Amino acid sequence: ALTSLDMPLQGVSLPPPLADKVEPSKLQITTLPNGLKIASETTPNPAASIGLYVDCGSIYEAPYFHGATHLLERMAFKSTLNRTHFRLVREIEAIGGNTSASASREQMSYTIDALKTYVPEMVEVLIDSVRNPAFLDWEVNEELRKMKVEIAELAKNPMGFLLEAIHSAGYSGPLASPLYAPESALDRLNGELLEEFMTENFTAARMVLAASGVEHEELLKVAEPLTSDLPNVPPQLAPKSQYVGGDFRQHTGGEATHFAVAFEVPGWNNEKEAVTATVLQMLMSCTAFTSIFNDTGLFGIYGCSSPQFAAKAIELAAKELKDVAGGKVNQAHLDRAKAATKSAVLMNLESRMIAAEDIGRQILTYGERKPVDQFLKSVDQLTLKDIADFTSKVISKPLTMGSFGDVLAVPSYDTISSKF
Amino acid sequence: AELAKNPMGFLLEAIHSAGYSGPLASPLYAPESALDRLNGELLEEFMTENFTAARMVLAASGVEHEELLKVAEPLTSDLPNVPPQLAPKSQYVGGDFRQH
Amino acid sequence: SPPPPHLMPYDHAAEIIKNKIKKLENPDKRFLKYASPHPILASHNHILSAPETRVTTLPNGLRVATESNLSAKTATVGVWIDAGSRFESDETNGTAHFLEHMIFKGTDRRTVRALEEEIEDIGGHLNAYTSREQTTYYAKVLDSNVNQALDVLADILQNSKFEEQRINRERDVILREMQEVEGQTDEVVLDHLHATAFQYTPLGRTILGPAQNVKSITREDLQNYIKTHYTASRMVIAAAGAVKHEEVVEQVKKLFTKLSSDPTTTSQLVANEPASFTGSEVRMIDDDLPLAQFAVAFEGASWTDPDSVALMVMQTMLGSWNKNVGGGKHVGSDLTQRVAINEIAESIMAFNTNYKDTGLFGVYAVAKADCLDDLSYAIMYEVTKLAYRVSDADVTRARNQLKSSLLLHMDGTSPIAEDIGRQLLTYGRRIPTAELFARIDAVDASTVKRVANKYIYDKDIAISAIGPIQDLPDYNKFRRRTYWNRY
Amino acid sequence: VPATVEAVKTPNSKIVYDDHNHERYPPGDPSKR
Amino acid sequence: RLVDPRKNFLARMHMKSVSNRLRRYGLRYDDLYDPLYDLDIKEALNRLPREIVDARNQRLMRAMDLSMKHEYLPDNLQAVQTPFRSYLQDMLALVKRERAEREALGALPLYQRTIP
Amino acid sequence: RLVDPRKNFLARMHMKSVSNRLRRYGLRYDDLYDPLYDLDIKEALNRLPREIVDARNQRLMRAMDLSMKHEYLPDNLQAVQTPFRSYLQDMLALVKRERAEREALGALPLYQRTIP
Amino acid sequence: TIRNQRFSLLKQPISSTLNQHLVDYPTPSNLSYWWGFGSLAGICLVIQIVTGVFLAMHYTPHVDLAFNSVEHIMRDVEGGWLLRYMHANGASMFFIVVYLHIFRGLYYASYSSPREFVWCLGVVIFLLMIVTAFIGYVLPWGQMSFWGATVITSLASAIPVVGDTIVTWLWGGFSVDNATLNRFFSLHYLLPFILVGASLLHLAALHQYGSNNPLGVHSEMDKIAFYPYFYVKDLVGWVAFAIFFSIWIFYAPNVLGHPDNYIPANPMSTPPHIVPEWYFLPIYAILRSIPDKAGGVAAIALVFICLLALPFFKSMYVRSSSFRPIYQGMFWLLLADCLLLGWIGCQPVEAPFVTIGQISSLVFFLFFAITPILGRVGRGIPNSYTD
Ligand SMILES: COC1=C(OC)C(=O)C(C/C=C(\C)CC/C=C(/C)CC/C=C(\C)CC/C=C(\C)CC/C=C(\C)CC/C=C(\C)CCC=C(C)C)=C(C)C1=O
Ligand code: HEM
Ligand code: HEM
Ligand SMILES: COC1=C(OC)C(=O)C(C/C=C(\C)CC/C=C(/C)CC/C=C(\C)CC/C=C(\C)CCC=C(C)C)=C(C)C1=O
Ligand SMILES: [Zn+2]
Repeated sequence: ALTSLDMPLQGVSLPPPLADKVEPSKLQITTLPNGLKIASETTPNPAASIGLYVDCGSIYEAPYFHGATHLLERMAFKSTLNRTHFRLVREIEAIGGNTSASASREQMSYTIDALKTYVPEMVEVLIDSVRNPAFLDWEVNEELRKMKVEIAELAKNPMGFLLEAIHSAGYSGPLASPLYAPESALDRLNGELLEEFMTENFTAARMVLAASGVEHEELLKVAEPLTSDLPNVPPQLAPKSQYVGGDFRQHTGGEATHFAVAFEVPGWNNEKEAVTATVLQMLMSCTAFTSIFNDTGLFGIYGCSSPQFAAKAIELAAKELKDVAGGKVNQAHLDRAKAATKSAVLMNLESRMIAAEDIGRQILTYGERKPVDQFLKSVDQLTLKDIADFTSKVISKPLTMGSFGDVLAVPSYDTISSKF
Repeated sequence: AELAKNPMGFLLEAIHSAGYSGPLASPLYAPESALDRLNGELLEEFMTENFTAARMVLAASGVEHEELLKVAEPLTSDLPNVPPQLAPKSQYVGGDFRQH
Repeated sequence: SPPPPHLMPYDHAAEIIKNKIKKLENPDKRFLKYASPHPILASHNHILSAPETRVTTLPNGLRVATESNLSAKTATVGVWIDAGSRFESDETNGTAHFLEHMIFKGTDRRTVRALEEEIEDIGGHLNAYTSREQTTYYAKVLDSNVNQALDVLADILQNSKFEEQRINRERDVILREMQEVEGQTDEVVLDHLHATAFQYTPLGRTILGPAQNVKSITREDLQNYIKTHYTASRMVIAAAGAVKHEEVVEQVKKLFTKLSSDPTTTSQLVANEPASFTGSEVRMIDDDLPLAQFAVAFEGASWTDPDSVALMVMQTMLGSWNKNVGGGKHVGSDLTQRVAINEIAESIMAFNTNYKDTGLFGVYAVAKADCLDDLSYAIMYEVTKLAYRVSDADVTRARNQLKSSLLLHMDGTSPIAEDIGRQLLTYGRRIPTAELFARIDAVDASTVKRVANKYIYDKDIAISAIGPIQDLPDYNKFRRRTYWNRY
Repeated sequence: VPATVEAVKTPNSKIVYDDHNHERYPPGDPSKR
Repeated sequence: RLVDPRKNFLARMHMKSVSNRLRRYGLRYDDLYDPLYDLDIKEALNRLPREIVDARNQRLMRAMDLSMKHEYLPDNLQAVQTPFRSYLQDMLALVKRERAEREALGALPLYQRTIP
Repeated sequence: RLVDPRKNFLARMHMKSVSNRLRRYGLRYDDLYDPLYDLDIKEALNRLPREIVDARNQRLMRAMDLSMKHEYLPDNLQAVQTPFRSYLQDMLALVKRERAEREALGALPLYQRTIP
Repeated sequence: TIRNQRFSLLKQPISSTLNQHLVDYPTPSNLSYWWGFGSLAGICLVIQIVTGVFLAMHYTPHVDLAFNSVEHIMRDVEGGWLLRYMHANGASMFFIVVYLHIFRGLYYASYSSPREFVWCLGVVIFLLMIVTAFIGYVLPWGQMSFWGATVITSLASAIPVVGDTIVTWLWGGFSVDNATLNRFFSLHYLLPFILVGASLLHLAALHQYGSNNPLGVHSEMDKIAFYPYFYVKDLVGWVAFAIFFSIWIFYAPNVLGHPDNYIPANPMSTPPHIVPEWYFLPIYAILRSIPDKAGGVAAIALVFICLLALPFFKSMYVRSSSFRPIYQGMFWLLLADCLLLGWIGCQPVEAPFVTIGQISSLVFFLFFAITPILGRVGRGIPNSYTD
């Protein structure tokens, strides 16, 4: 009203405070007869987050579907068979919501974030968008027109360019199918090519409806009539990839050689030995990266040097992996990486958006949310013996190398693979 | 830019680069970023260093030697003597070239 | 006989598109029963319950404020100080930014290494941020390590060594960054905007400061700055997460025993050095830049001015957008719609900055050179429209969006701690969500028009532009577009 | 360092305008609109 | 309905007269809709597939050549003409429905006619 | 020649008067040569290094700003001016020689002025 | 940008050509008040059209009624004296602002490349202005109207073969009479609309390159929009001209003319002092100095040949007189000579005025003879004056 902001406004009804100690709520999960998993968890935070996670990605493209998953991300929350794109945007804006979509190599996600009082609106708009996309041609061609520009604006970021680069160079099969498709599969992508990809891949047994901040009762009341009629289809085996090692080279000039050396680490399906990869990542634009999947992962280290100093940086990095594999790590350094690892997983976990992602992430990967507690145990149980042998076993396997920029002074794959 | 419309020539260079490490791996068609430096001052400094009388032959098929020398001699004797240098060594290795 | 409808390729293709149009004329009403595109002003305070923000004032004037969440595993603890570059002088400009650097560079009890090995052993994080009017040092740590983090914060704010060899090294780092990392062109536009809008005031000075000051900063200067400004009545200790108020208060009264006791408020320094807005512009023309970037600002409202809430609602009405946003052609913001439909900007953003006695309300835009003329028209047209025609739907939707954004951004111990610290410095209290929601709901269409007529109509503006900006209209064109002569 | 480069890199709140034709009013004075 | 030929015999003759006139030039009734007449039309035309528009553009060029030459389609070509085979009306209705939805919600128009 | 300053004192007065008028604006004499005056100056100006042309444009903007303001340069700035340091005459004479060679050998001009 | 929606109304096709050519046209920021007489000339043209149209609603083009109808305007028409004085003195105002317009161009070499067509269109406009003003001065049918027309329509007789034939076809008979006055009135109504069209071509031809500036340099780096900077600069001149015009209209309405035109035309008697309007005096003094009828007409033509040939003389590359001190003084001597020629024109033919007119006509033509050689000498200035 009229008073200054330092003075309380008279006549405001104040809700009673929440207790300083609030017992966390259990994750209720319900599986439908068609195999669709609905999982929710109640929180005292007024903000709600509802996501839909699909077991689908770039590994289901090859061949004659290259680029479908990146287009599908960009065609999210567009026109559906029941409401135009204009009305959809106006419905989300009217409740102060926000929508996001993400396409990885193995997972697709669709999330809406709004106040808890708008759960029926969020669920209805979310399910309609993923279940009944119209894929109108003028909307596809606009997203296709936008997709051209982002791919062009990708070699401005050598971190991302190289991380995509070493995935296709190191794996053979589906995991080598690029997430960013080249500008030749884009002149073939159409609305009807997207509808065939989605009708065959977006099945109820490959979906998870995960919500953070809702009651499981009414969330079932709204979601069941919109999802119960999905056909029950048998689960198909995931398309298998094989790590083989490889080399990426590309001379684009410049005076900043970018580099990535990478190795193979076990995937999420291997309990432990995937924790060690994150602790190893913390033990180490130059950094150490990690890209893990269900059954195989990739651990590597970046680097940025000069045109003529692009011979010793690689051996420099190749010396640090040898040192860790040789046992040249002190307990003070190991304990710092352990504490850094345990704190990071606990610090990202207070974000309501991430905790909802983690619910959908895990119920797709495993089928249940595994408590962070056993993860923390597997962290503090690590010894210098485990770190040294994990690296020794990791770096004795075939090597993956990536290089962008001036590559004239970078040596061969054999002249670098022999270092390990 | 039109190099990519002749796959034989594109692949021939792309394996010269990938099959050698030293001087022979230097592209015969420089990348665009390597062109935004080249200028007349660079061209003169390169040409003055490498174009030497001990490195040039004037071959003339279809002329008498007397009249070729009569014209050519007063135009090339001016060139000074330069103790000959050795062509740099090049190393063949393996390699792969891939542009998806 | 004529060919059947599916024989010629163009006849068959027309049949395919016609059939697909037919399937859009019959929506399934299962999916059309809850969501509506008409914005409704809702009132749900039952979901607004939050843990109590307990505040305690110590006899020395220090304030400790906590919002406890004992189920959480992490906590954020830190110090917010009512101090910044505004309260410096023309000879001490840059001492606050220098002090931020040196704050983690040695103590009697701990050296530079010993401090950072200890932060790493617990897996914590130390962050220091300084602005024109606020300075903050806070720690992100686990529940079991709050007392250690408070011990560290008190140690670095009361016993710092400021060794002159460290100063000279840090002097070289600061001199480097002042002249080698200036490509952050967005913050450069706002830095020039503050300098021209608040010219000849303490608020127009940059946080980083001149090189002449930086290369003359000594041990004493950092010590005098702490003595005069880091006083107990000007600092707040805020903690959020797994923290107990009584435990934290007792740690504070044990550890913060060496603060300055100067009883000078920030209201007195501001009144002694008021900040005032001058209509002006600075144009940094460089055709070698690919993109133009400009910001256009009006003098806005201070923190405690009740019209500040209306300026937040008006800022949401203008909204923000960039090329990657998908539905920009359909949002409620008419400015975003004009930009998105006609492709006249790479990005556009409305900002509302507040200070103790003034503020800035305006729009920052990135565009190509050939889009500047049309873009400048749309920006000025949509801003000026707020004084003439405000629909009830557009103000109801901006109120709903603002209420949602202010509460969806409070996810994590960190955003809650900085909220507690910032609000205690600006309002003298943490405003309950129920009250802020009530002040937002008060901003109706008549309120927006009244506030817009006070701040926008026929008012002077400040312009800060960089890049290929020859096509940008001059000051008189922007000045004229603040009123409509057809009314 | 060139004059334009330094001016772009260092915002200056003590701006001095040309005063041969027009003298400014003191800063912090309400507008003559 | 008075406009329906199955019921009104005058509407039957109206359809027959119009159909005979279109057939003479090879034109469809939708070919008489011009993008310049209305912005809703040119928005609908842009949304149609390339093959539809190419055939429409070719039928328009063929008719203009006939009109210039003061001649009609040969009778063996007139027999295979489809004057009322539609390709534009369904799209035009959708485009107009979306414009009415924008207006009802106070949104800005997606496209505007220039002031001549 | 009578236009030689070292030989004729009247030409010395002329050069002194020209230099003084140019110095008040910070202009060089070569800055008075306009590309729009003839296509030779434009060709000569296109052949000069960018930094030289950039400096000439800046002096022109500075001179225009002074002339609009009814001002002159400060005496300190006037003291460092070099009004007769040339950057264009040698290039222009080279352009004219190539143009005259093309004409003598029967070739077409490389450029021409648009008929106003 | 994609112009899906409507932006500023000025950019819409209904007003894009006015926006681009009048409102947003880039103009050198250093234009002086000397660059505001082009618009004044356009305003003077408009005033002459508007007052002339309403004066023609009361004027009779007959030798038996012309003089009395002008007296009926001054006396009986409500507001008639002002229409007549705004038109009679507006013609003098038209020539003052155009003469200053012309001399602005000579001082700054505005005729030089790339604006030779602009100067050539201006010279044609000047010829139309003289014809329009002269035949209008005959409409009142006073003593100077009749005897002024008798001379100029006789300028054709200098042609040997068909000279007499052109004079009588011009007259419509064997003497200046009603057929001459009736045809002068029709041409006096039509020529100002041609004058409007020529000024539109003149303005269009200039906008192909933009205006020259006092410094005579390339001005693309410091251009601004015509509205509102040179709109308010021109408006100051418009208000000052309105004050200047009002002083002539309301306080000295007849000092710019001669009393002899208030006597009805008498073909028998002849005024002892027959002179044109003051703005034709410099041409009239050039004609009088040559003691040969054919030579005098040749010299008048040579004036317009010299003006038309000025832009095409090979010249030096510097434009402004601010950097050409010899051409500067050469210009100030021409202006004193042009003022001298006008004064000599009003003087009768007798010593010493005959010799002074002959030297003054020589000095006028010497300007256009010495201008080209100065460029040929001046092209070597940069080589000679080195650093
Ligand atoms: C003492 O004595 C003197 C005076 O007395 C007091 C003076 O006052 C003056 C001053 C006078 C002047 C400077 C004016 C003289 C200059 C000119 C150009 C005269 C102005 C010109 C005329 C009067 C001639 C008018 C022209 C015509 C009638 C041309 C007619 C032709 C027309 C309209 C069209 C031609 C037709 C066709 C081609 C047929 C097809 C046409 C179609 C439209 C289809 C002098 C010198 C003088 O010594
Ligand atoms: C009715 C008569 C005339 C009208 C309405 C007119 C109008 C104009 C206008 C509006 C301009 C542009 C603005 C300005 O520079 O003032 C202009 C420029 C010019 N005019 Fe005129 N003019 C007339 C007569 C003449 C004459 C008689 C001449 C020459 C014999 C002439 C030569 C020029 C030149 C050279 C320019 C360009 C000046 C420059 O760029 O500096 N004009 N005229
Ligand atoms: C189409 C527009 C014009 C019309 C209809 C027109 C008409 C007339 C008429 C009817 C008269 C006689 C009334 C009088 O004695 O004042 C006249 C006189 C005159 N007009 Fe015009 N005129 C026009 C434009 C011009 C222009 C452009 C000029 C200047 C070049 C001009 C110069 C004169 C002069 C000098 C007189 C004689 C004034 C006098 O001595 O009384 N007129 N005009
Ligand atoms: C940057 O460039 C420009 C200038 O140079 C620096 C100018 O000086 C001016 C101002 C001067 C002008 C427009 C001179 C007037 C124009 C002409 C052609 C001279 C004579 C014009 C007459 C008599 C107008 C009669 C025409 C009419 C009435 C046409 C019908 C239209 C209507 C009734 C609305 C303008 C606008 C300009 O942009
Ligand atoms: Zn810093």
